Amino acid sequence: TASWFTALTQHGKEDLKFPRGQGVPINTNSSPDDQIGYYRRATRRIRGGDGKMKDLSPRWYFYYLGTGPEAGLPYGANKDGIIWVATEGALNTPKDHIGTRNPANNAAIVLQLPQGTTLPKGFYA
Amino acid sequence: TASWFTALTQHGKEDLKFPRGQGVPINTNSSPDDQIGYYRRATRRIRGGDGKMKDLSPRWYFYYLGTGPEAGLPYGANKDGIIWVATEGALNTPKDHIGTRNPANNAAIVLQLPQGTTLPKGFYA
Amino acid sequence: TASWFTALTQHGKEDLKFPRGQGVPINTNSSPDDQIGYYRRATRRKMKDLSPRWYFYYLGTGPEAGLPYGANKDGIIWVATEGALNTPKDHIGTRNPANNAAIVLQLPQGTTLPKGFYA
Amino acid sequence: TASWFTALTQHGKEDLKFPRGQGVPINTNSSPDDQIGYYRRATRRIRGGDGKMKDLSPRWYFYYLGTGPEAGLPYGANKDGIIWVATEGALNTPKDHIGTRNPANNAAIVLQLPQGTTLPKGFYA
Ligand SMILES: [Zn+2]
Ligand SMILES: [Zn+2]
Ligand SMILES: [Zn+2]
Ligand SMILES: [Zn+2]
Repeated sequence: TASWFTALTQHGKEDLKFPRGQGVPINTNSSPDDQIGYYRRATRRIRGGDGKMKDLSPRWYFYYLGTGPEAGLPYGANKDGIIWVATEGALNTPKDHIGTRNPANNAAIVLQLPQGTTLPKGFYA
Repeated sequence: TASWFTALTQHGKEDLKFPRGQGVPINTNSSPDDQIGYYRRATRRIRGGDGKMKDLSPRWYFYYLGTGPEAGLPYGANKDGIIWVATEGALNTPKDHIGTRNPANNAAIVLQLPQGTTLPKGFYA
Repeated sequence: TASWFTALTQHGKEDLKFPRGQGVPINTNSSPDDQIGYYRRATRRKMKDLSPRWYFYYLGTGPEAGLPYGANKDGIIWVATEGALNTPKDHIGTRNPANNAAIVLQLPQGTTLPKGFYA
Repeated sequence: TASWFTALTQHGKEDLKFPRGQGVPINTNSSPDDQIGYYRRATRRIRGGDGKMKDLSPRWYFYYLGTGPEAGLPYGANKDGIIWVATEGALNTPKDHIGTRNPANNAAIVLQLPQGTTLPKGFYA
């Protein structure tokens, strides 16, 4: 139960957003029907080298529709820390056949977006 | 016992098939002699969104000749859920020196095929 | 919790130093605002006096998290890229060796290094 | 305690060898003086799922002169499973300052040789 992909890191103050049709990570081993899901914000509060509590940049992880922590949400569900992406031609059906990644069995895929798609403002990898 | 590579997912009703000479996954850590093996079908059943049991898209896993669940099958042996692939120059000898992957020690390699490889409808790489 | 980057090794007698605008390690997971910090000298030891290693920390992180940019102190040198903000980089912090590997320290093509430094 | 670099895998029958001046892995964070060491053969015998013993391909790991399992050997020491490499200008002095890698702290560097250099016969990565 992990994302198939590495995270997008939020350095800026804006939540992640993509224009309609953009933001689905490249996965050559998946069908055009599969190209739909959400990014989920994950936050960390950690102790620094000075021994004080610190807020790390929020990280956003991609999950295919009907997988991951919000497997039960339908496409477009309005919820804080959840944003939706879909490529033209994707089917609005759960991607049970893809599921989530077992870190014991598989490494994360480095998240890459199609040439032309730019990371939204304040996002780095 | 695991495949060195991630699966090819069967999205359509066509079984995995390659023309003679095609379908061996790219692996820079292998000789021309080594480019031969089989794909093995794995199917799984889960409870769907309706709460009814359903068959997920079959997955096909590549094993080098003389390794994996069918290590004892000779090249070309007719068995359901087994298909054979070999690159030009590959030797019909067991690939003991490559063996199979231990998930505890190694992550799967992302299965890649040469650009232009013929795949049945509903297969992507 | 360690440096995000591998060390610059001092092979010569010259301490690490960079002209203003140079010396911040390349990190694609950082904004132009973030391109500021210090290198800290670490030295190790029949009896051994091994080449000093200099480790990069973002401003307001690591062993000298409490020092302001430009503080004059032995074994600490300061670097900043054009456009960097003089604010602590708490959001980046330091690396947990248990969770993350060090990034190989790389400098932009053309960066000036003292004699006995290589990157 | 590990090699700084990933292994070269011996698929062929020949031991590793490089022409004089070649075979030192690229390491931009080291001096011209540092460009000298040995590769050391490591072998693995494992029992397969068929209950048969399998000799996995020998792996050759690079260590800087005066580091690693043969830290005590001088440059050119004649010993089975040890082969020597040095770049023009390297100094015949122990590289104590480099030492070996702690896998807990650092990932292996992918072993790279200068563009154009081919791996010796029977070696793959
Ligand atoms: Zn930042
Ligand atoms: Zn799919
Ligand atoms: Zn081989
Ligand atoms: Zn050195």
